[PDB]
Amino acid sequence: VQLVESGGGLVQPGGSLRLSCAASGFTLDDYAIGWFRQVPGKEREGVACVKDGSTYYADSVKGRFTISRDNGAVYLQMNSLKPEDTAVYYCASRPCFLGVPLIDFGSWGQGTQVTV
Amino acid sequence: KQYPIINFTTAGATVQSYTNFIRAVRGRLTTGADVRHEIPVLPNRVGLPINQRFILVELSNHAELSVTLALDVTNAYVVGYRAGNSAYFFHPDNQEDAEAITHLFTDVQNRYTFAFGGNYDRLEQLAGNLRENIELGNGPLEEAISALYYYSTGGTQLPTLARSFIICIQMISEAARFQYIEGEMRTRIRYNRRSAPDPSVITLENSWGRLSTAIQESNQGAFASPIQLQRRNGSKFSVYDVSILIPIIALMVYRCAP
Ligand SMILES: [Cl-]
Ligand SMILES: [Cl-]
Ligand SMILES: [Zn+2]
Repeated sequence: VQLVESGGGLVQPGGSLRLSCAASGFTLDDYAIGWFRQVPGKEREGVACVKDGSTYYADSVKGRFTISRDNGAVYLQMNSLKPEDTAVYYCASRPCFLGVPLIDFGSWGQGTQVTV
Repeated sequence: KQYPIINFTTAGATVQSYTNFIRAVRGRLTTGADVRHEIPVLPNRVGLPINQRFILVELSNHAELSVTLALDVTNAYVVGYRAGNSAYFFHPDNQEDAEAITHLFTDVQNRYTFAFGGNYDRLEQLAGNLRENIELGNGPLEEAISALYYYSTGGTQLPTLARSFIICIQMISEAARFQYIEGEMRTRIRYNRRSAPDPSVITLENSWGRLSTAIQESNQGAFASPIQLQRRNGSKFSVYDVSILIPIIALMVYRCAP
């Protein structure tokens, strides 16, 4: 897959991280992009997504996370991190709707690990 | 892709070959069992199984480049396309349609949802031109196929991609919907012309949903409310019943039971 995650790591509660979603050969501006979370033992959950004219967040992360476009990438700024935010984070081009449901095409890459 | 495929090529396209194509598209969009006041209705989305939801139009051109568009049988409109090992879909309007679209091109690893929907107002903005300034014809369709093809390898910028969608949607979906628009394309092909659509074509495209509703809610064909359209010179006129539309509109979106 072409969309690659970076920026994961270890922080303390209250802490901060910025994840990046990018492709080496093209801009992600043209695409709807979502950030999804998967904690061990479950399945991927919508965190935040962007499309033309709309941004949506999971209730869990409202007012704490921010998704945005810059540099032909899509970033997830994670603030006031809680231990409940610990997971592997994945980005993908997927539809963007209220509540960030995952409507999956099924192709994912390595993701990036976040530990609070 | 086990969805039905209809093929068309711009290499040596004729009035006849384009006619054969649009008729084939119509025949795969609907059985034609359901007709109201002489006009065929597309299948009701309610009761439509997912393995009958889409048809595929494979387009080829003089350069032997091929792309495959997917059309939704409930409204005859383009939802996305495949070129090689990539596929791309307009952002759908709701979750049910988005889920349906995951059944398209399932052997493709690289599937993408565009940030934008496929409505003309947005496609025009992205294209950098309105429909009235985008030429239609065999030349434009040839160019649109190559543009769609090279988008996955970085050779096509977004404005050219959006323009190319506007060309394909009108020459395929709108032509299937309207014999009038089919005829407008037949004239361009016949005289080896490329030219933009005039207000008579633009307002039919814009009003297709409203016309479907008016015809199906009519009293024996007489409209409860007039539908407004424009003539070729842009003057507005009103349609008050289905009889004047029988040579004009070929397919309707399902609105209610007969
Ligand atoms: Cl399913
Ligand atoms: Cl226009
Ligand atoms: Zn399904």
